[PDB]
Amino acid sequence: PHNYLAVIKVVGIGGGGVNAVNRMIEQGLKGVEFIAINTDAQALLMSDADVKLDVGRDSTRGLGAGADPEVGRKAAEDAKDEIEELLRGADMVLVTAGEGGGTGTGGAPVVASIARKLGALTVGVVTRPFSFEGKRRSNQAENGIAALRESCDTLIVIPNDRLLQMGDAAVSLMDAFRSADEVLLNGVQGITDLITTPGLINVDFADVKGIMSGAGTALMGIGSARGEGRSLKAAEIAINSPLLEASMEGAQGVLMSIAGGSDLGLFEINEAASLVQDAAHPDANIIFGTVIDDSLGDEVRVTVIAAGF
Ligand SMILES: Nc1nc2c(ncn2[C@@H]2O[C@H](COP(=O)(O)OP(=O)(O)OP(=O)(O)O)[C@@H](O)[C@H]2O)c(=O)[nH]1
Repeated sequence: PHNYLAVIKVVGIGGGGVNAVNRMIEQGLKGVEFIAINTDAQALLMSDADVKLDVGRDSTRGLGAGADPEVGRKAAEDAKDEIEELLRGADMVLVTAGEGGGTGTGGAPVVASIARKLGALTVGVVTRPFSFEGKRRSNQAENGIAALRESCDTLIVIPNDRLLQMGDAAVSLMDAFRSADEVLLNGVQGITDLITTPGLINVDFADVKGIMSGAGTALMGIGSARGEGRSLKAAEIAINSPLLEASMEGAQGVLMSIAGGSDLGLFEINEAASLVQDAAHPDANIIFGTVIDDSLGDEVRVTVIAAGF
């Protein structure tokens, strides 16, 4: 095998998607070309993405979609040519969005469908809305997730409800949607940083493509720790993450990443790798990799993507 660089693109769509891509920029996600997409023209113009694109100006005059998914879709199908060339020749496209709105919910299945005809491995990373946003938002989101899982290879759904504790005690509204911005970041960063920033144990691109092709919907767990025993306290928190909905024991596909400085020893790596093979189904397919980040200092971060129940 000669050397090969995987070209990876991360497209946020809708306000929620673009706000999260903004958080990826600020925290320095790399190896990836960012792409913001919205109908709100005002919201696009402070996206810090390398590529922006408004959809169906005639349809909206640049106002949004008014919480109506079926026009959020039509705006994207009539930018299909602009999208298909923004993504020409990618090996992996990740679609981010908060689900429940109009453009994200409606547009995301279209982006993902385009990336999958282009032969790219297409992974969706989305949130379920908070319960306090009403039932119409929850119904519309559940219709977008159904639409999108049929246009993806893997769809990671994150329940915002379980961020609320697992967060702070006295959270605020602004804080809550900030938390959801970092979770989406943890979702795509958990995946891409295996390809683009491998550590001691490096997974190739085609191992990721193997477990994640046709995987259906998936969930995620995160955890972090410092000190001695850091690697398996973090891996413990990841297996028991509210975000994972205790779905670990019965998952047939699992992609795990452990992130740490170059100070990360083989022994730490091995105990965390063992604790997740133990907590997984015995017939489960597990692919696992180390990630190098000298900026976390003492902290170790574990991330678990579980698919196919
Ligand atoms: N991660 C993240 N999610 C958000 C944010 N704001 C809202 N959301 C979630 O995303 C869902 C809908 O996404 P929005 O961006 O608000 O709606 P949209 O996709 O832009 O569609 P429009 O309503 O037509 O603008 C909401 O129900 C929230 O649960 C945010 O700032 N960050």
